[PDB]
Amino acid sequence: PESADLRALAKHLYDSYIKSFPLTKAKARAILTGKTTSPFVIYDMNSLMMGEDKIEQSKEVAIRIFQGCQFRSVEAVQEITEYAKSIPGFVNLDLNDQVTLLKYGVHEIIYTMLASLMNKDGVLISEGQGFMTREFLKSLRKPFGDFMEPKFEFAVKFNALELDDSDLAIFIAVIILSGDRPGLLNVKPIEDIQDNLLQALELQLKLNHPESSQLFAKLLQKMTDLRQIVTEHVQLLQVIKKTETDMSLHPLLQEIYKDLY
Amino acid sequence: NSVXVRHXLLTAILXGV
Repeated sequence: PESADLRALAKHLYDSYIKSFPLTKAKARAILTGKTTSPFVIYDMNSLMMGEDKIEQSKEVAIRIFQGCQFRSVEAVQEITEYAKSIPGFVNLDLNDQVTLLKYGVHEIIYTMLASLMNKDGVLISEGQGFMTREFLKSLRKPFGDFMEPKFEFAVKFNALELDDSDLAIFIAVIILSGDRPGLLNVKPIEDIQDNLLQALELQLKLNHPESSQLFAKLLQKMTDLRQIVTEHVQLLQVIKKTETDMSLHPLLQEIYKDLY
Repeated sequence: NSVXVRHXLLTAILXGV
């Protein structure tokens, strides 16, 4: 009885994802595979300088790149929040819980969506107008040369699952509606929404990837993996916090990170 | 609410229409 409604839920989520996220995975992969009829490639210091206007004061390069990643993350947080608000039931949750879910969920979604922009050799930046090589990012002085490499490692494995935007819309919704975040006041309505989202995700994967038998189980495991990526990311931010003193942190990120893990 | 009070900016984004 619920299958037709689970498809309407899937469609609603896809439509909402298209409204929320300017650069989709479909569009990103067309750029990455060279099948549009343009991105400026940044692969060393000279190309970085040249490309800066296609994509801060006079801080060192590693810090300026890190600052840029911060403003992009802030924009992503806003897009993700708009998307969360279109998940049926989410705006009716206690506002404290909406904040908690985003606080602890938005980095897992950022890494998910970053994989759509990545291949094994680099990452699209500035809504697809630039492409920064993985080797270039690895060449930055420590510890900045290490920030992105776990995300690339994650992305290559995750992209091998060949999810599309419709699949990702539901996957991201499931992660946001996690009833085990610390400090949630009312877990039951969250788990009730997430159970429906999980059924919608299983049906979506069986219909859209009928040859891929245990794809649902593989995605559940990717949810666990994302939590470890975000743990490793906070650890690195601690190393930075100490060693590096030229580090302003955008207020929105300050708010998210405060008492985060 | 204690989370609400500690997250002024996330609250504003959530409230927005």
